[PDB]
Amino acid sequence: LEHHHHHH
Amino acid sequence: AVLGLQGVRGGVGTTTITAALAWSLQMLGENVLVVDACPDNLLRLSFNVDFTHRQGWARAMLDGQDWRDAGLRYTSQLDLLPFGQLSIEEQENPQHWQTRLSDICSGLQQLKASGRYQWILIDLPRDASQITHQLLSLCDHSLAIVNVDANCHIRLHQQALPDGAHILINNFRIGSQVQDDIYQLWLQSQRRLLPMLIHRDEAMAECLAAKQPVGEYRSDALAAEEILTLANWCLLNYSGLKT
Amino acid sequence: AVLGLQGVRGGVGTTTITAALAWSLQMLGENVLVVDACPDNLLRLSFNVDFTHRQGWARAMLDGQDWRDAGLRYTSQLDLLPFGQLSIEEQENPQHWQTRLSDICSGLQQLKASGRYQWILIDLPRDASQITHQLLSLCDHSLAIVNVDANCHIRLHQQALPDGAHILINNFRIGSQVQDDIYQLWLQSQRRLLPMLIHRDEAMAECLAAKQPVGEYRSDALAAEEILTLANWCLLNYSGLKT
Amino acid sequence: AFSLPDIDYADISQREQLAAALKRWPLLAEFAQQK
Amino acid sequence: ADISQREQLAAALKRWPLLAEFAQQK
Ligand SMILES: Nc1ncnc2c1ncn2[C@@H]1O[C@H](COP(=O)(O)OP(=O)(O)OP(=O)(O)O)[C@@H](O)[C@H]1O
Ligand SMILES: Nc1ncnc2c1ncn2[C@@H]1O[C@H](COP(=O)(O)OP(=O)(O)OP(=O)(O)O)[C@@H](O)[C@H]1O
Ligand SMILES: [Mg+2]
Ligand SMILES: [Mg+2]
Repeated sequence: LEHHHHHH
Repeated sequence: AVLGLQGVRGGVGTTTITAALAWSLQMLGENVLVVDACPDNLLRLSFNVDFTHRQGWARAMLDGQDWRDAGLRYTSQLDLLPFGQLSIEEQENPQHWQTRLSDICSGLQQLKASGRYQWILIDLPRDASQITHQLLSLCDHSLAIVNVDANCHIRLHQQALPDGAHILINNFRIGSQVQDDIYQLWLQSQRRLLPMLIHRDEAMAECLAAKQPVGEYRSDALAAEEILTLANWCLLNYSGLKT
Repeated sequence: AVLGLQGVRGGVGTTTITAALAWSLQMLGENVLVVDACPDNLLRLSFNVDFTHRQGWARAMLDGQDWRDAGLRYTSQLDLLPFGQLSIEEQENPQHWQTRLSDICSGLQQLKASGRYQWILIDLPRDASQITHQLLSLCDHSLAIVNVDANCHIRLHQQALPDGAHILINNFRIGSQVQDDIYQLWLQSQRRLLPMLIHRDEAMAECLAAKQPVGEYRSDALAAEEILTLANWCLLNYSGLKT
Repeated sequence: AFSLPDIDYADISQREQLAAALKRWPLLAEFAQQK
Repeated sequence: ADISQREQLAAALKRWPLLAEFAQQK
């Protein structure tokens, strides 16, 4: 994946 | 290439994934056609088609019209072919129309031969109809969509998957021991399980109510990035044509 | 009364609810027969029937044998009639058997006249086949099973529900804004919606992996308590026979 | 056989609690709009 | 790592008779 954090 | 997507049972996410994958492929610069082969005609609503717009390839064909008139352009690199809206009378008598749609196969083959599209994605039901079998046979590659649960586990031991299909998990959850146990078993026993999966994701629940594909609706949602990894896997593995 | 349960879409929980409701009714002292009318033949596995037990009412009928010999006892007050296991060819060509099963309807009518059972519950597919329509026509009442999501919302505006069906929500989540918005809208507009619902509950995901109905598997689960509420509602409202 | 509407949107746009929901989701608004 | 996966699977099959049934008849 591009990031280890995503929208919540 | 023609890519079919078909749920191992209803409601597993096949249509939302088809719309999302089409969006991700066109975002990567591929020319995409996305075809709804499901008589419920739901795919179009992920692309801001009005519910009252009843035209579609099957609606046109049943009405003696040209199915090519039912195409819609979403972006310069993504076209859509809705199924069209069936009446209740038609829905309740499927054998009066399920054998009248076979001309779509040669039609889609001619469109494929033009070179206009690098991907033709087909949202397939699993209703064992004549037309469903014929459209699946057009596909170069297929994805069988599952959720990790006891129902899909049983189905994998008693029904056929599309020939050569890979298996894509959707709706993967947290806090579920039984899911974790089934998943660990599948990792060892299902050779064609894809290396990426799609989590249960609030953006995947909202995007249809917003009438958008998930990656357009919320590009930084986890599911949107997981679909992007699926799109990149397709570019590397599914670009060839069947012999 | 003969009670039909049918999902508005696949995968919404119809079979788990049928098994759970049958269990609750027999716990309340009713004699219950539960009939699987779905060709995937999954209901039997909630009652610890071996997967390799191939027999069932439809299997027997298609083999020229006696469907009345295919019933199984689960408790002194709950009997089960599995569909039976279909071959892949039968699964892929349902038009060849979907018109060969009419005799189950006269048989169920005779069984109803006997008074042997207070409740006959039928797990129904949504495939618009001849046999599904015939079985629906002998139900006194029916439940249309939904999940609160955009897909089911659309479906309720474009497909038929069984005549007189009430809508039962399953899989209701904690903490979803789009779900709450759809639900609040349904409360004001869906005249067929039941006043109770069933929450998403790990017990309902686990019970099939344990081969039990949910109320036997975990009687203090929220879903088990909600099913018991549904059972009591059916006793009060669905006990009358159709005229 | 004739029946009264199973889905009834009469006066939906006068329930204030529903106003925000219909504005949030175009899918819900398009079914509930007056015809 | 190899035996670690086999031991976790053993526990899952013991937890769920449906999974044990299907694994044992494959
Ligand atoms: N990963 C996900 N997380 C959360 N909600 C999801 C996810 N995938 C799908 N959904 C929701 O689940 C519902 C069913 O999804 P979808 O319509 O894609 O399923 P399907 O398998 O095509 O169903 P059908 O049997 O009607 O063809 C939709 O409301 C969708 O918004
Ligand atoms: N309330 C619930 N909470 C959690 N999981 C649930 C719930 N209801 C059903 N499930 C799970 O969802 C899966 C599908 O359930 P089920 O087999 O009852 O659905 P169905 O509508 O009969 O599906 P099919 O279309 O295959 O007939 C099962 O693995 C079940 O454990
Ligand atoms: Mg779909
Ligand atoms: Mg079922």
